[PDB]
Amino acid sequence: HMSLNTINPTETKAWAQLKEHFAETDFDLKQLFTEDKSRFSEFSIQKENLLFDFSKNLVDKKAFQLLLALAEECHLNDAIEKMFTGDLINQTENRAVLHTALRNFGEEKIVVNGKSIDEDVQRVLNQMKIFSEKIISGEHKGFSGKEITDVVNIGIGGSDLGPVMVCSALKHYRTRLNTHFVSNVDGNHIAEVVKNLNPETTLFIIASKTFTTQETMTNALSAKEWFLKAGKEEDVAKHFVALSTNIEAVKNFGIAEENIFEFWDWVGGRYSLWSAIGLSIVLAVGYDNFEKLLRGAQDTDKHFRNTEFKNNIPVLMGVLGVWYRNFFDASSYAILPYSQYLDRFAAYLQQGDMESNGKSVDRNGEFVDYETGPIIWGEPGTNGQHAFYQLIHQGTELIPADFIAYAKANNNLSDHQDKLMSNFFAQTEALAFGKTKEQVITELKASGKNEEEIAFLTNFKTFTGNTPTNSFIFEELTPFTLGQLIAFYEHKIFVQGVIWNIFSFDQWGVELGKALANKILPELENTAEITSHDSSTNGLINFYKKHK
Ligand SMILES: O=P(O)(O)OC[C@H]1O[C@H](O)[C@H](O)[C@@H](O)[C@@H]1O
Repeated sequence: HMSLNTINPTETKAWAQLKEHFAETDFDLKQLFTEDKSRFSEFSIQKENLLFDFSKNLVDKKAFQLLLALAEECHLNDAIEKMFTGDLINQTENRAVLHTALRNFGEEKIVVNGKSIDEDVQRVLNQMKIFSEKIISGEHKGFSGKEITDVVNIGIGGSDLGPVMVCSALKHYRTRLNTHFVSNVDGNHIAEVVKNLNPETTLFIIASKTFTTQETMTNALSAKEWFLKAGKEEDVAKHFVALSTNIEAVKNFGIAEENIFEFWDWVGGRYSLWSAIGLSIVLAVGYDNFEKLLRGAQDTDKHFRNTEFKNNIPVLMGVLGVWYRNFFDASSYAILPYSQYLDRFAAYLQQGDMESNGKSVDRNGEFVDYETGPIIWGEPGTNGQHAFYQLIHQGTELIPADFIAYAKANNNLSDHQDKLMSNFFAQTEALAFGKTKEQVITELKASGKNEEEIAFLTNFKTFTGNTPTNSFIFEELTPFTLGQLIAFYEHKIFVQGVIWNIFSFDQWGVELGKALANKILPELENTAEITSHDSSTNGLINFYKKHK
């Protein structure tokens, strides 16, 4: 069952010479730079208002061209077109993978089961546009005749993370509407969210692709019950909308068909904010800004699709991460956005990347014996510098990172941006080159320490450097540039998926937790000593019954 080609990466001629080049070459950033005054010019891409500098990576020309060779030898070009043109590359679920079509604005006709999809895509977009104008303008009144003031999106993972992150990121572009985000099945979540809300002016969005997810549906029914303390059941259709592929199950909720915002099974959850799932974003910043978001993604789309690999930003991002993950044995990749607007960006890439490539079986049905998806993590700068950058600078862990920044602040205050930016430049410079023993002894003598102090202290103040980083400079955080930046990583994950020879678009690994939880749920509701599992699950459960 093959669509995408199934070339095992550890078998290519490129992987061989990469294994050989790594084995016989020290990659010392300070060296690579001292040897070559043009290193930055050679190892960066300046696409219009965007600088992607990959020169602080642990690569020389040879490793660089060999990693390009590997993507070519894994037939990456073939894979790109299979995705964009709608081949059923999600083979285990027999699905196409067409989040790119969600933002192509009808410039391409993609056919799925003999059906052009762009009519469908633009219909829902225009549907989100007309709906949202009526909420924002205040033409769409709640049941007592008041304007909606508050929008509560309800969903989990793919139905939560993207709307959260984007709305958080584009807070400068906000409408009048307040947005709120219920996700956890923990009832304290919706309880705290609605606590100061008014059901006369609150609009609920039930985002669930399947519309069967336990967390979402429980939150939906709590939102309904909460709403029904003030409203009538015939009023549900005025305050509840749904974003799903499951129009039948939605309609049973009391949500009107007209307010079902459809998307499709070739839109993965973690790639869905571009679709109907983006509606909370539509209401949060208006549709014009949402189109600007989809346009930024399409520009990355076009760039990834047509640009030769040496100049292809997501391809470089992808092959560089394979380098660190499989050759430098690095288990993690840090995501360090120097902007408080990107406070939920690392969290979003956690699902997009790790749920996509957290696999250990190849497209052939075979267990892999090489590492696949890494651990994605981070916090914004400069905040991270005061949490975990100590470990990056001086721990035992090799942690490659992406440092993401903007030349311009949407809110420019005194010297804030230049100070922010001064850290952005310094931390990748410090991570790359460190500070040597002689550099340390010099600062210590100048500090007036006696040789005994100097002796004891030198190693604790040394930085061996040699942490690799990518640096992104966009000009300004807008919907467009955010659309670019998200789609860069989307295509990073695709690239790495193609090379690693896995399926980036299924998620069979969630099923066992779901099943075991369905067995335990009724067990917690009765009053019996539970003995049906292992001794730990038995103990945890019975302890909970005595203290619930
Ligand atoms: O959108 P839903 O159908 O409610 O699914 C929400 C999430 O749950 C799934 O089990 C997976 O964890 C994600 O791929 C998905 O985004």
